[PDB]
Amino acid sequence: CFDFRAARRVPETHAWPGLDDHPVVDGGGGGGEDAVPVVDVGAGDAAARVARAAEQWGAFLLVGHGVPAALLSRVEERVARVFSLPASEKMRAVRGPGEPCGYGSPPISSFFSKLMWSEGYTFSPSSLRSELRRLWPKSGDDYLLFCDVMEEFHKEMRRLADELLRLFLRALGLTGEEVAGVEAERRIGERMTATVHLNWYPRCPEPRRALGLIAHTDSGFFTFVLQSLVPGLQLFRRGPDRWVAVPAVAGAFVVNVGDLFHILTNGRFHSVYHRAVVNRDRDRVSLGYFLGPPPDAEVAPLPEAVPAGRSPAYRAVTWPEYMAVRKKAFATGGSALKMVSTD
Ligand SMILES: C=C1C[C@]23C[C@H]1CC[C@H]2[C@@]12CCC[C@@](C)(C(=O)O1)[C@H]2[C@@H]3C(=O)O
Ligand SMILES: O=C(O)CCC(=O)C(=O)O
Repeated sequence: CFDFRAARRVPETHAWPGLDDHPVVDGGGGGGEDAVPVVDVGAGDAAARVARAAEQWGAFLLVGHGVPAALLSRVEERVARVFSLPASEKMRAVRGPGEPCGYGSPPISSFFSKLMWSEGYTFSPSSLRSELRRLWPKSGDDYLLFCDVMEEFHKEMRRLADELLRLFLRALGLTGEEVAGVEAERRIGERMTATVHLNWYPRCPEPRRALGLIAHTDSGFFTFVLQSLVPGLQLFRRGPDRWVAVPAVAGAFVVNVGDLFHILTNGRFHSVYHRAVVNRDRDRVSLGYFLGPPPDAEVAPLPEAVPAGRSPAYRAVTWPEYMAVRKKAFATGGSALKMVSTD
């Protein structure tokens, strides 16, 4: 389709009016009130740092996670490789209307009239080998290397995801022994599912006009973002309204808290609104690794998160139910969280 590589300007179909409505501030370590929080997952005070970041930002940089740097670099190379394929091959794996996986813009794109300056690809790690055969129907080197790197990455990330979930629950102020009780009763970590979305943001000749990824919250529990060392992720903060530019830090993931975790925590942990901007000089690739419940599980505020005497702030919803609420929210200009809230 549209050739991002050849465009010498951004055409009106790809031009967004609002983009500088709010100021952008630096979120590096010298950024003050707006330095993005960093959490070292192996530090003894990780739970406390996760608490503060989840409450005040809904996001944090994550270091010390143990995922080998050599593996992360191979992941980024494979991801770049998918998007350097010819258009004709990519379209062989197109994600058709309403389909969950394949090559194409993510589902938020269909709700907006202007088009994003990026490409995407969604797959589920649990059926990676079969899904990726749509892209490489005769298998071969690129296919086998891609599946090998993504399989190993999924094994490391699913473990990290279980470690982070335990930290998030501790960060509600529960002891390790109480968290074990929650996990034993609800099996949240045992049951959560992972989905991957790959993003390619090509260089853009008029960055003030184009938008890499439409501003949104993630719908699920929480997401790990792995990105090339080119900046572009921005996190919205209020009072006053502003975008915080997340720094590109070697060996960090960014964790974003999503809507269903806002529900799970009775509103305690913020679901972060975020977007990705393009840039003039460098392409960059990112991968989101999205955690959420299985399709049959109801998500409602945890009793341990609801203060004593108080009522739950949100109704119970399954993820498929909540996706329908999101779709309605996108069309009507509303907020899916408000729509399932008890007020
Ligand atoms: C598991 C997921 C999570 C999805 C839906 C599905 C696959 C792709 C994910 C994203 C990725 C990009 C933006 C978002 C808002 C989108 O449009 O697609 C995300 C969405 C969500 O957070 O709900
Ligand atoms: O590309 C980024 O840094 C944003 C990733 C993200 O927001 C997503 O893919 O949902």
